[PDB]
Amino acid sequence: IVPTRELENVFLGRCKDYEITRYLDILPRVRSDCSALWKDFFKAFSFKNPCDLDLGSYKDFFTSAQQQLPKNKVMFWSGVYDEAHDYANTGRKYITLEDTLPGYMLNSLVWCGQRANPGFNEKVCPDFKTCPVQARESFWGMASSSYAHSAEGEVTYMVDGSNPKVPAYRPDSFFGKYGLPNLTNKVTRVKVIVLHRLGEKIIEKCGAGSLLDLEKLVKAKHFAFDCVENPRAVLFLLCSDNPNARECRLA
Amino acid sequence: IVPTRELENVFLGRCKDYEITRYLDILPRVRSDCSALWKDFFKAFSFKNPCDLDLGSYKDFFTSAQQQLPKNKVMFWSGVYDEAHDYANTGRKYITLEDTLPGYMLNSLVWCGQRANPGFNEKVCPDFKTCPVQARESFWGMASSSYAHSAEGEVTYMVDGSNPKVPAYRPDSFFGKYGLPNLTNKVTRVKVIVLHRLGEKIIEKCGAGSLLDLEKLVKAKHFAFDCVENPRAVLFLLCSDNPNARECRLA
Ligand SMILES: NC(=O)c1ccc[n+]([C@@H]2O[C@H](COP(=O)([O-])OP(=O)(O)OC[C@H]3O[C@@H](n4cnc5c(N)ncnc54)[C@H](O)[C@@H]3O)[C@@H](O)[C@H]2O)c1
Repeated sequence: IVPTRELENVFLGRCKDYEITRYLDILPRVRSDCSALWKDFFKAFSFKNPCDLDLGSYKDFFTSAQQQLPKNKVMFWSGVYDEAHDYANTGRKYITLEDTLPGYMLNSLVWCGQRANPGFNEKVCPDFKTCPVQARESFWGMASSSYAHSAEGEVTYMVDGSNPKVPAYRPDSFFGKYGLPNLTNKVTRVKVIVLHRLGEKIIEKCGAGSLLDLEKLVKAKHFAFDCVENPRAVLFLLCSDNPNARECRLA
Repeated sequence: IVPTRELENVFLGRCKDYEITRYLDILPRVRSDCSALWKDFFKAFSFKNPCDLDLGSYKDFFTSAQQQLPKNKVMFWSGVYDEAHDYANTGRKYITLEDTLPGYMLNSLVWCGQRANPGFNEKVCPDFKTCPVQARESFWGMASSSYAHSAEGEVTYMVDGSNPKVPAYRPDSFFGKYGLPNLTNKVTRVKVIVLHRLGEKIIEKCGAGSLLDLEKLVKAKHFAFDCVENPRAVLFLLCSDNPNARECRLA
């Protein structure tokens, strides 16, 4: 894959933008300045082969970068990037990882280490399905752990209930592996929202299949659990993009 | 009013973020680099009293910053910021001024010139109600004109149809003064979307009142014209935030 151009300039430009202007009434500022944060991010992978990473690599960066998160507002998602972010509505209804400082700075970017100066590969990065599991998941897995550990009160999890190749919930997704196990006693409830894509076969249902496995897990942690398929608020967002869909007919 | 801190760093940070990562398949890049744009911008207002700006002050800045705009996707909005940006969908369905480079860079920011070094005031700015209209409007007014001038094909205009105190179309709004007067013959049609807020009394309707004045003005510019109230796709977006409103009942 093609690495992000001007990585340091982009990281630093997003960081300063976020610091001064973004999520001011939703998330707290971090103590560390943008240059300290860059130093922690870069040392996680620089001057190393591109797959020489593990879950501990970005430890200092995520420590510096972590924010206290709004109680009852944390959301996770798997398989539903646009619908989850459209619904969270840039922190107004829920926070996603990608609205927090480390998530916002690195969202959509591509980078990797190399041993030779300048310590990072400006030409090519591995498909990363290519590196071993602990390396491929080093950055977003630590991102997910740290974010989960900071969640408080009700947490929401949006999943795709219409994908015949990928269960709504799986033990090895970033949420499965780094989210749920890292929810603490500050969390009171996991609220699942199952998306049923308009015009598509329903594959997964609350109370059955992988959602029942998730339910059992949630309860084993002593959180409450609820699950809803296409709640009206989410259904109308879907309809907005597909207003003639059968599901959208009004009275 | 307190000005944005670290204005230069914010502007440049936003400009680098946008250049490398934002609207990449939706809007073109600008030839000027971020440093050159900052110089143009700073030059427009600095070492002048804030009440001495006019519609020419940022002319050179907008000249450098102006992107060619995708045919048929240009949208104007009045009194409906959140609804218009949610519907426009960060450039995917429509472009707004706030998705373009200069609008993105200065959106929400607050700044002012001053006569002493360093030529701008980093700590306090005058409420703009104290200055002449042409100075209050010098930046966003030139922004809207430049943006209007670049529009081609069908343009869309989203208006509030449910304010008893503020007509859907006013000659003295930004669209009235800087948007419509500045549409060229590359524009073929103005399409009006009238927003009726859920649970509010309907004030304005297509073909009547200020909307008929606007219809007549558009036609006298030889643009085609159409007008809709709460088109399904827009209504569904409203409904997502108020699913239990009467207007949102499903079949
Ligand atoms: N913003 C990001 O780039 C990003 C990346 C990973 C994880 N996360 C966080 O963790 C959760 C999403 O991750 P998840 O695994 O639960 O859901 P998911 O399966 O939707 O994965 C999210 C990202 O990981 C990649 N991915 C997913 N399946 C893949 C596959 N089998 N092969 C190769 N790449 C694949 C995709 O690029 C996708 O953008 C969210 O809460 C999110 O905040 C975010």
